Amino acid sequence: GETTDGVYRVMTRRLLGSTQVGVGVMQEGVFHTMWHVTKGAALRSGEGRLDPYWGDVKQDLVSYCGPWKLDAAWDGLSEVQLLAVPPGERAKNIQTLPGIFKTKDGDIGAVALDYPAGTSGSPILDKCGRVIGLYGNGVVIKNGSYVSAITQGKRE
Amino acid sequence: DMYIERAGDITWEKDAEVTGNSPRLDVALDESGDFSLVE
Ligand SMILES: Oc1ccccc1CNc1nc2ccccc2[nH]1
Ligand SMILES: Oc1ccccc1CNc1nc2ccccc2[nH]1
Repeated sequence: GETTDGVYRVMTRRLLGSTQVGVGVMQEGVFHTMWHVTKGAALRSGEGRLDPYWGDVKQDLVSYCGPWKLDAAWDGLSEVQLLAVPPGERAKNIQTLPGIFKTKDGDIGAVALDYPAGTSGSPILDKCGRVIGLYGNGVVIKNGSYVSAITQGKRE
Repeated sequence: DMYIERAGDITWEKDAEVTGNSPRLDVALDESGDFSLVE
C-alpha cells in the first residue's frame, strides 16, 4: 500500500456509494487518526492492511502500524493552519488563531472552524509544517458554532 | 472495510485564507471522550 507521508481520506463502501468518514496523517510509517472515525477497526491501503497499534477512547486517538509519532505542540500565541480535507473537496489550508479549552486538568488550544463530520482527523499545523494535533473532537457553543480541540497524542 | 486515499502533502501555505475566532471556553471531558461546556 501507499506509505508516503501526508494527509489521507478515510473512506467506506458500507453506506450508500463511497463515503468519507474521516481523515488522517501518515508520518514515519504510522497512520494517525481520531478513534471516533474508525472505532479501532483495521484499514486497507490498496492491497495492504493497516492494523491498529495504539488507541484511547478518552483522548479520541488511534495509531496504526506503530506508536503515535506526532509530538509538536501549539505554542499558545501564534496562528496555526487547519489542513482541512472535506468530503468530496480538495485539501485546503485555513489559517486561524486558536482559542482555548480550559479544563480541570489544564488548558488546550481549540480551533473555531466549521466543517462536515467526515473532515474529522484533519491535521492542524504550526509554521514549520509540524502536526500539532487533529481536528474533530469538540463542542457546539451558545451561537451554534463548532469549536474543535487541538487533540495531540504522546510520543512514548 | 475502510480504506485510505492520499489527499496531499502536509505543509504550511503562505497567504492561505485567514478566518475564525478564538473563544476561551470552560469545558469538561468525560470518560467516553466527549467534551461538554461548563457554565
Ligand atoms: O466518522 C465519524 C465522523 C464524525 C462523527 C462520527 C463518526 C463515526 N461514524 C462512522 N460511520 C462509519 C461507517 C463505516 C465506517 C466508519 C464509520 N465511522
Ligand atoms: O459545515 C458543517 C458543519 C456541521 C454540519 C454540517 C455542515 C455542512 N456545511 C458545510 N460547511 C462547509 C464549509 C467548508 C467545506 C464544506 C462545508 N460543508
